[PDB]
Amino acid sequence: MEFKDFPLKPEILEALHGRGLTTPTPIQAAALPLALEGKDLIGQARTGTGKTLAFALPIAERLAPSQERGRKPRALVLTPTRELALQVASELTAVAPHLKVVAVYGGTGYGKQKEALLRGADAVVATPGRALDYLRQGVLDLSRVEVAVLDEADEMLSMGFEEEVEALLSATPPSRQTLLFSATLPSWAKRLAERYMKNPVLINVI
Amino acid sequence: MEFKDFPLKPEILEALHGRGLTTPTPIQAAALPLALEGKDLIGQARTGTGKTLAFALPIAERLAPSQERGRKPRALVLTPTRELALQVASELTAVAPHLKVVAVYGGTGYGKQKEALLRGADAVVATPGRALDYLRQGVLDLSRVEVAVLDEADEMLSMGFEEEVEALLSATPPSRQTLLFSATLPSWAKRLAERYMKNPVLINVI
Repeated sequence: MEFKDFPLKPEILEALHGRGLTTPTPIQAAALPLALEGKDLIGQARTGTGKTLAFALPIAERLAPSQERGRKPRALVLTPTRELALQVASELTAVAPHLKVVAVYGGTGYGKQKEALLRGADAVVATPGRALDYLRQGVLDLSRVEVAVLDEADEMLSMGFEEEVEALLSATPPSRQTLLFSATLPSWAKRLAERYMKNPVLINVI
Repeated sequence: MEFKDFPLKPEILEALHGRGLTTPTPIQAAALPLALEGKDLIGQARTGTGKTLAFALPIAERLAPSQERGRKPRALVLTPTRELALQVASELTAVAPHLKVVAVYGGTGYGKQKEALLRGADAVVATPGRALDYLRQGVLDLSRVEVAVLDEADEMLSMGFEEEVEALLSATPPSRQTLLFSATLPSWAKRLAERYMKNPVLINVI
Protein backbone atom coordinates (compact mmCIF):
# COMPACT_ATOMS: atom_id res chain seq x y z
CA MET A 1 0.00 0.00 0.00
CA GLU A 2 1.17 3.55 -0.78
CA PHE A 3 0.92 6.55 1.53
CA LYS A 4 -2.10 7.83 -0.42
CA ASP A 5 -3.86 4.58 0.56
CA PHE A 6 -3.89 5.60 4.26
CA PRO A 7 -6.14 8.18 5.86
CA LEU A 8 -3.80 11.23 5.59
CA LYS A 9 -4.94 14.74 4.80
CA PRO A 10 -4.09 16.57 1.53
CA GLU A 11 -1.36 18.78 3.00
CA ILE A 12 0.48 15.67 4.24
CA LEU A 13 0.16 13.73 1.03
CA GLU A 14 1.34 16.84 -0.94
CA ALA A 15 4.34 17.13 1.34
CA LEU A 16 5.28 13.46 1.02
CA HIS A 17 4.96 13.62 -2.79
CA GLY A 18 7.19 16.72 -2.74
CA ARG A 19 9.99 14.64 -1.27
CA GLY A 20 9.47 11.56 -3.37
CA LEU A 21 8.08 9.46 -0.49
CA THR A 22 5.42 6.99 -1.71
CA THR A 23 5.75 3.58 -0.13
CA PRO A 24 5.74 2.95 3.62
CA THR A 25 8.53 0.86 5.15
CA PRO A 26 7.39 -2.20 7.12
CA ILE A 27 7.28 -0.41 10.51
CA GLN A 28 5.25 2.38 8.89
CA ALA A 29 2.89 0.01 7.04
CA ALA A 30 2.13 -1.95 10.22
CA ALA A 31 1.93 1.05 12.55
CA LEU A 32 -0.15 3.49 10.54
CA PRO A 33 -3.56 1.82 10.60
CA LEU A 34 -3.42 1.70 14.45
CA ALA A 35 -1.53 4.96 15.02
CA LEU A 36 -3.84 6.93 12.73
CA GLU A 37 -6.84 5.57 14.73
CA GLY A 38 -5.29 6.99 17.87
CA LYS A 39 -4.09 3.73 19.40
CA ASP A 40 -0.95 3.28 21.51
CA LEU A 41 1.99 1.38 19.96
CA ILE A 42 5.43 0.07 20.83
CA GLY A 43 7.78 0.10 17.83
CA GLN A 44 10.82 -2.14 18.24
CA ALA A 45 12.98 -0.86 15.40
CA ARG A 46 16.47 0.48 14.83
CA THR A 47 17.41 3.67 13.01
CA GLY A 48 17.19 3.33 9.24
CA THR A 49 13.85 1.46 9.34
CA GLY A 50 11.69 4.63 8.95
CA LYS A 51 10.54 4.83 12.57
CA THR A 52 10.48 8.64 12.50
CA LEU A 53 7.62 8.85 9.95
CA ALA A 54 5.83 6.07 11.83
CA PHE A 55 5.17 8.64 14.60
CA ALA A 56 5.54 11.98 12.69
CA LEU A 57 2.67 11.15 10.36
CA PRO A 58 0.17 10.42 13.15
CA ILE A 59 1.15 13.71 14.87
CA ALA A 60 0.78 15.54 11.56
CA GLU A 61 -2.62 14.05 10.86
CA ARG A 62 -4.14 14.45 14.31
CA LEU A 63 -3.13 18.07 14.87
CA ALA A 64 -4.99 20.81 13.00
CA PRO A 65 -3.13 24.11 12.60
CA SER A 66 -3.44 26.90 15.18
CA GLN A 67 -2.48 30.51 15.21
CA GLU A 68 -3.18 30.87 19.00
CA ARG A 69 -0.29 33.06 20.27
CA GLY A 70 1.51 31.53 23.32
CA ARG A 71 -0.25 28.22 22.65
CA LYS A 72 0.93 25.11 24.44
CA PRO A 73 2.18 22.06 22.55
CA ARG A 74 -0.18 19.26 21.56
CA ALA A 75 2.62 16.84 20.85
CA LEU A 76 5.80 15.97 22.72
CA VAL A 77 8.63 13.82 21.33
CA LEU A 78 11.48 12.91 23.68
CA THR A 79 14.87 11.84 22.25
CA PRO A 80 18.13 10.95 24.01
CA THR A 81 20.35 13.43 22.12
CA ARG A 82 20.42 16.90 20.55
CA GLU A 83 21.42 15.33 17.21
CA LEU A 84 18.26 13.18 17.12
CA ALA A 85 16.05 16.03 18.41
CA LEU A 86 17.16 18.16 15.47
CA GLN A 87 16.80 15.30 12.98
CA VAL A 88 13.24 14.47 14.19
CA ALA A 89 12.21 18.12 14.35
CA SER A 90 13.34 18.66 10.73
CA GLU A 91 11.44 15.56 9.53
CA LEU A 92 8.26 16.46 11.42
CA THR A 93 8.46 20.00 10.08
CA ALA A 94 8.78 18.52 6.54
CA VAL A 95 5.66 16.34 6.77
CA ALA A 96 3.61 18.76 8.87
CA PRO A 97 3.91 22.17 7.12
CA HIS A 98 0.75 23.21 8.99
CA LEU A 99 2.49 22.88 12.41
CA LYS A 100 5.11 24.87 14.38
CA VAL A 101 7.75 22.48 15.71
CA VAL A 102 10.25 23.64 18.37
CA ALA A 103 13.40 21.63 19.26
CA VAL A 104 14.64 21.76 22.88
CA TYR A 105 18.01 20.44 24.11
CA GLY A 106 20.92 21.01 26.52
CA GLY A 107 24.54 21.95 25.95
CA THR A 108 23.43 25.51 25.21
CA GLY A 109 21.99 28.58 26.92
CA TYR A 110 18.35 28.76 28.01
CA GLY A 111 17.27 31.96 26.25
CA LYS A 112 16.44 31.16 22.61
CA GLN A 113 14.41 28.00 23.25
CA LYS A 114 12.56 29.78 26.08
CA GLU A 115 11.47 32.50 23.73
CA ALA A 116 10.34 30.02 21.05
CA LEU A 117 8.19 28.10 23.59
CA LEU A 118 6.68 31.31 24.99
CA ARG A 119 5.79 32.38 21.44
CA GLY A 120 3.81 29.18 20.91
CA ALA A 121 4.39 25.65 19.65
CA ASP A 122 2.32 22.81 18.23
CA ALA A 123 4.96 20.13 18.73
CA VAL A 124 8.06 20.04 20.92
CA VAL A 125 10.94 17.64 20.23
CA ALA A 126 13.15 17.55 23.29
CA THR A 127 15.95 15.89 25.23
CA PRO A 128 14.54 15.08 28.71
CA GLY A 129 16.82 17.06 31.03
CA ARG A 130 16.20 20.43 29.36
CA ALA A 131 12.53 19.65 28.88
CA LEU A 132 12.07 18.97 32.57
CA ASP A 133 13.99 22.20 33.36
CA TYR A 134 11.57 24.29 31.30
CA LEU A 135 8.63 22.33 32.71
CA ARG A 136 9.57 23.12 36.30
CA GLN A 137 10.32 26.76 35.34
CA GLY A 138 6.76 26.96 33.98
CA VAL A 139 8.01 27.76 30.44
CA LEU A 140 6.99 24.36 28.96
CA ASP A 141 3.40 23.44 29.59
CA LEU A 142 2.39 19.84 28.82
CA SER A 143 -1.25 19.98 29.94
CA ARG A 144 -2.50 20.00 26.34
CA VAL A 145 -0.40 17.14 24.92
CA GLU A 146 -2.49 14.76 22.73
CA VAL A 147 0.40 12.61 21.47
CA ALA A 148 3.53 11.71 23.44
CA VAL A 149 6.42 9.87 21.78
CA LEU A 150 9.43 8.26 23.44
CA ASP A 151 12.05 7.89 20.71
CA GLU A 152 14.81 5.43 21.75
CA ALA A 153 13.58 4.66 25.24
CA ASP A 154 16.50 2.28 25.82
CA GLU A 155 19.05 4.98 25.01
CA MET A 156 17.25 7.40 27.30
CA LEU A 157 17.65 4.84 30.10
CA SER A 158 21.35 4.30 29.28
CA MET A 159 21.82 8.07 29.50
CA GLY A 160 20.26 8.23 32.96
CA PHE A 161 17.09 10.11 31.94
CA GLU A 162 14.56 7.72 33.56
CA GLU A 163 13.27 10.09 36.21
CA GLU A 164 13.09 12.96 33.70
CA VAL A 165 11.13 10.85 31.20
CA GLU A 166 8.71 9.67 33.90
CA ALA A 167 8.20 13.24 35.24
CA LEU A 168 7.52 14.52 31.70
CA LEU A 169 5.01 11.74 30.92
CA SER A 170 3.33 12.35 34.28
CA ALA A 171 2.78 15.99 33.31
CA THR A 172 0.79 14.97 30.20
CA PRO A 173 -2.91 14.04 30.33
CA PRO A 174 -3.66 10.29 30.34
CA SER A 175 -6.23 10.93 27.61
CA ARG A 176 -3.17 11.16 25.26
CA GLN A 177 -1.99 8.71 22.68
CA THR A 178 1.44 7.34 23.53
CA LEU A 179 3.97 5.82 21.08
CA LEU A 180 7.20 4.21 22.31
CA PHE A 181 10.09 3.27 20.03
CA SER A 182 13.04 1.26 21.32
CA ALA A 183 15.30 -1.37 19.73
CA THR A 184 15.46 -3.18 23.06
CA LEU A 185 13.02 -3.38 25.95
CA PRO A 186 14.86 -3.34 29.30
CA SER A 187 12.67 -3.83 32.37
CA TRP A 188 12.39 -0.07 32.98
CA ALA A 189 10.96 0.40 29.48
CA LYS A 190 8.50 -2.46 30.01
CA ARG A 191 7.33 -0.88 33.27
CA LEU A 192 7.08 2.49 31.55
CA ALA A 193 4.84 0.95 28.85
CA GLU A 194 2.68 -0.75 31.50
CA ARG A 195 2.19 2.43 33.49
CA TYR A 196 1.88 5.06 30.75
CA MET A 197 0.35 3.26 27.72
CA LYS A 198 -3.11 1.82 27.02
CA ASN A 199 -3.13 -1.80 25.73
CA PRO A 200 -0.29 -1.00 23.29
CA VAL A 201 0.26 -3.17 20.22
CA LEU A 202 3.94 -4.15 19.79
CA ILE A 203 5.44 -4.16 16.32
CA ASN A 204 8.98 -5.55 15.98
CA VAL A 205 10.96 -5.21 12.76
CA ILE A 206 14.31 -6.21 14.37
CA MET B 1 -9.65 1.96 8.61
CA GLU B 2 -12.42 -0.34 7.31
CA PHE B 3 -11.94 -3.52 5.31
CA LYS B 4 -12.88 -1.67 2.10
CA ASP B 5 -9.86 0.58 2.75
CA PHE B 6 -7.44 -2.32 2.18
CA PRO B 7 -6.51 -3.86 -1.16
CA LEU B 8 -9.11 -6.70 -1.21
CA LYS B 9 -10.95 -7.87 -4.30
CA PRO B 10 -14.72 -7.39 -4.83
CA GLU B 11 -15.70 -10.98 -4.02
CA ILE B 12 -13.98 -10.68 -0.63
CA LEU B 13 -15.45 -7.33 0.25
CA GLU B 14 -18.94 -8.62 -0.79
CA ALA B 15 -18.48 -11.64 1.44
CA LEU B 16 -17.36 -9.60 4.44
CA HIS B 17 -20.30 -7.18 4.01
CA GLY B 18 -22.62 -10.21 3.84
CA ARG B 19 -21.58 -11.16 7.36
CA GLY B 20 -21.56 -7.69 8.82
CA LEU B 21 -17.74 -7.50 9.09
CA THR B 22 -16.47 -3.94 8.50
CA THR B 23 -13.74 -2.93 10.90
CA PRO B 24 -10.49 -4.86 11.36
CA THR B 25 -9.40 -5.83 14.88
CA PRO B 26 -5.95 -4.60 15.92
CA ILE B 27 -4.10 -7.76 14.80
CA GLN B 28 -5.89 -7.53 11.45
CA ALA B 29 -5.28 -3.79 11.02
CA ALA B 30 -1.54 -4.17 11.70
CA ALA B 31 -1.07 -7.39 9.73
CA LEU B 32 -2.98 -6.67 6.55
CA PRO B 33 -0.79 -4.04 4.91
CA LEU B 34 2.23 -6.42 5.17
CA ALA B 35 0.38 -9.71 4.65
CA LEU B 36 -1.43 -8.43 1.57
CA GLU B 37 1.97 -7.39 0.09
CA GLY B 38 3.14 -10.95 0.50
CA LYS B 39 5.42 -10.43 3.49
CA ASP B 40 6.04 -12.96 6.28
CA LEU B 41 4.57 -12.21 9.73
CA ILE B 42 4.51 -13.57 13.25
CA GLY B 43 1.21 -12.85 15.03
CA GLN B 44 1.39 -13.16 18.81
CA ALA B 45 -2.30 -13.23 19.65
CA ARG B 46 -4.77 -15.37 21.55
CA THR B 47 -8.09 -16.68 20.28
CA GLY B 48 -10.80 -14.04 20.23
CA THR B 49 -8.51 -11.33 18.78
CA GLY B 50 -9.47 -12.05 15.10
CA LYS B 51 -6.26 -13.87 14.16
CA THR B 52 -8.10 -16.17 11.75
CA LEU B 53 -9.08 -13.36 9.32
CA ALA B 54 -5.57 -11.94 9.68
CA PHE B 55 -4.36 -14.94 7.63
CA ALA B 56 -7.59 -16.02 5.80
CA LEU B 57 -7.89 -12.70 4.02
CA PRO B 58 -4.36 -12.78 2.56
CA ILE B 59 -4.97 -16.36 1.33
CA ALA B 60 -8.29 -15.28 -0.16
CA GLU B 61 -6.78 -12.30 -1.93
CA ARG B 62 -3.66 -13.96 -3.29
CA LEU B 63 -5.34 -17.04 -4.73
CA ALA B 64 -7.38 -16.71 -7.92
CA PRO B 65 -10.01 -19.41 -8.51
CA SER B 66 -9.18 -22.60 -10.43
CA GLN B 67 -11.26 -25.33 -11.91
CA GLU B 68 -8.18 -27.57 -12.61
CA ARG B 69 -9.37 -31.10 -11.68
CA GLY B 70 -6.97 -32.89 -9.25
CA ARG B 71 -5.22 -29.57 -8.59
CA LYS B 72 -2.79 -29.30 -5.71
CA PRO B 73 -3.32 -26.82 -2.87
CA ARG B 74 -1.83 -23.33 -3.01
CA ALA B 75 -2.35 -22.71 0.67
CA LEU B 76 -1.72 -24.84 3.74
CA VAL B 77 -2.91 -23.99 7.27
CA LEU B 78 -1.76 -26.24 10.12
CA THR B 79 -3.72 -26.29 13.41
CA PRO B 80 -3.21 -28.38 16.56
CA THR B 81 -6.75 -29.82 16.73
CA ARG B 82 -9.67 -31.04 14.60
CA GLU B 83 -11.93 -28.47 16.28
CA LEU B 84 -9.73 -25.57 15.14
CA ALA B 85 -9.20 -27.10 11.66
CA LEU B 86 -12.96 -27.13 11.16
CA GLN B 87 -13.41 -23.63 12.59
CA VAL B 88 -10.65 -22.17 10.34
CA ALA B 89 -11.86 -24.06 7.27
CA SER B 90 -15.41 -22.69 7.75
CA GLU B 91 -14.11 -19.11 8.15
CA LEU B 92 -11.80 -19.32 5.13
CA THR B 93 -14.62 -20.80 3.08
CA ALA B 94 -16.82 -17.84 4.17
CA VAL B 95 -14.37 -15.14 3.07
CA ALA B 96 -13.06 -16.97 0.01
CA PRO B 97 -16.17 -18.16 -1.90
CA HIS B 98 -13.94 -18.46 -4.98
CA LEU B 99 -11.79 -21.20 -3.34
CA LYS B 100 -12.23 -24.90 -2.48
CA VAL B 101 -11.10 -25.50 1.10
CA VAL B 102 -10.55 -29.06 2.39
CA ALA B 103 -10.15 -29.86 6.13
CA VAL B 104 -7.85 -32.77 7.10
CA TYR B 105 -7.60 -34.31 10.59
CA GLY B 106 -7.13 -37.55 12.57
CA GLY B 107 -9.46 -39.50 14.82
CA THR B 108 -11.30 -40.73 11.73
CA GLY B 109 -10.85 -43.03 8.73
CA TYR B 110 -8.63 -42.08 5.79
CA GLY B 111 -11.11 -42.47 2.92
CA LYS B 112 -13.26 -39.34 2.69
CA GLN B 113 -10.44 -36.78 3.07
CA LYS B 114 -8.34 -38.77 0.57
CA GLU B 115 -11.04 -38.49 -2.02
CA ALA B 116 -11.52 -34.75 -1.43
CA LEU B 117 -7.76 -34.10 -1.87
CA LEU B 118 -7.59 -36.25 -5.02
CA ARG B 119 -10.54 -34.29 -6.45
CA GLY B 120 -8.65 -31.03 -6.03
CA ALA B 121 -8.18 -28.31 -3.42
CA ASP B 122 -7.12 -24.68 -3.32
CA ALA B 123 -6.50 -24.57 0.43
CA VAL B 124 -5.97 -27.35 2.96
CA VAL B 125 -6.51 -26.80 6.69
CA ALA B 126 -4.94 -29.69 8.55
CA THR B 127 -3.74 -31.18 11.82
CA PRO B 128 -0.06 -32.16 11.28
CA GLY B 129 -0.09 -35.92 11.89
CA ARG B 130 -2.75 -36.70 9.28
CA ALA B 131 -1.31 -34.16 6.88
CA LEU B 132 2.09 -35.81 7.01
CA ASP B 133 0.41 -39.22 6.53
CA TYR B 134 -1.24 -38.10 3.29
CA LEU B 135 1.97 -36.35 2.23
CA ARG B 136 4.04 -39.52 2.55
CA GLN B 137 1.25 -41.55 0.87
CA GLY B 138 1.50 -39.14 -2.07
CA VAL B 139 -2.16 -38.04 -1.66
CA LEU B 140 -1.29 -34.51 -0.38
CA ASP B 141 1.06 -32.62 -2.63
CA LEU B 142 2.57 -29.42 -1.20
CA SER B 143 4.83 -28.46 -4.12
CA ARG B 144 2.49 -25.65 -5.19
CA VAL B 145 1.91 -23.99 -1.80
CA GLU B 146 2.15 -20.15 -2.01
CA VAL B 147 1.04 -19.41 1.56
CA ALA B 148 1.77 -21.55 4.61
CA VAL B 149 0.20 -20.75 7.99
CA LEU B 150 1.07 -22.21 11.38
CA ASP B 151 -1.93 -21.53 13.61
CA GLU B 152 -1.04 -21.96 17.32
CA ALA B 153 2.56 -23.05 16.91
CA ASP B 154 2.99 -23.32 20.69
CA GLU B 155 0.06 -25.71 21.00
CA MET B 156 1.42 -27.79 18.13
CA LEU B 157 4.67 -28.11 20.08
CA SER B 158 2.82 -29.03 23.31
CA MET B 159 1.01 -31.74 21.35
CA GLY B 160 4.27 -33.24 20.09
CA PHE B 161 3.83 -32.27 16.43
CA GLU B 162 7.24 -30.58 15.95
CA GLU B 163 8.70 -33.08 13.52
CA GLU B 164 5.44 -33.24 11.55
CA VAL B 165 5.26 -29.44 11.27
CA GLU B 166 8.90 -29.22 10.16
CA ALA B 167 8.46 -32.04 7.57
CA LEU B 168 5.34 -30.32 6.18
CA LEU B 169 7.04 -26.90 5.91
CA SER B 170 10.05 -28.56 4.29
CA ALA B 171 7.78 -29.97 1.58
CA THR B 172 6.61 -26.47 0.59
CA PRO B 173 8.62 -24.21 -1.74
CA PRO B 174 10.71 -21.51 -0.01
CA SER B 175 9.28 -18.99 -2.48
CA ARG B 176 6.12 -19.15 -0.27
CA GLN B 177 4.79 -16.58 2.13
CA THR B 178 4.75 -17.88 5.68
CA LEU B 179 2.54 -16.62 8.55
CA LEU B 180 3.00 -17.92 12.12
CA PHE B 181 0.51 -17.30 14.92
CA SER B 182 1.32 -18.24 18.51
CA ALA B 183 0.42 -16.70 21.87
CA THR B 184 3.84 -17.70 23.20
CA LEU B 185 7.17 -18.20 21.46
CA PRO B 186 9.05 -21.18 22.94
CA SER B 187 12.56 -21.73 21.60
CA TRP B 188 11.36 -24.33 19.06
CA ALA B 189 8.96 -21.77 17.57
CA LYS B 190 11.71 -19.14 17.43
CA ARG B 191 13.98 -21.59 15.60
CA LEU B 192 11.12 -22.51 13.27
CA ALA B 193 10.62 -18.81 12.42
CA GLU B 194 14.37 -18.36 11.83
CA ARG B 195 14.61 -21.34 9.52
CA TYR B 196 11.33 -21.14 7.59
CA MET B 197 10.41 -17.41 7.44
CA LYS B 198 11.92 -14.43 5.60
CA ASN B 199 12.64 -11.36 7.80
CA PRO B 200 9.22 -11.70 9.48
CA VAL B 201 7.62 -8.71 11.20
CA LEU B 202 6.30 -9.58 14.68
CA ILE B 203 2.98 -8.15 15.79
CA ASN B 204 1.97 -8.75 19.42
CA VAL B 205 -1.50 -7.91 20.70
CA ILE B 206 -1.09 -9.89 23.99
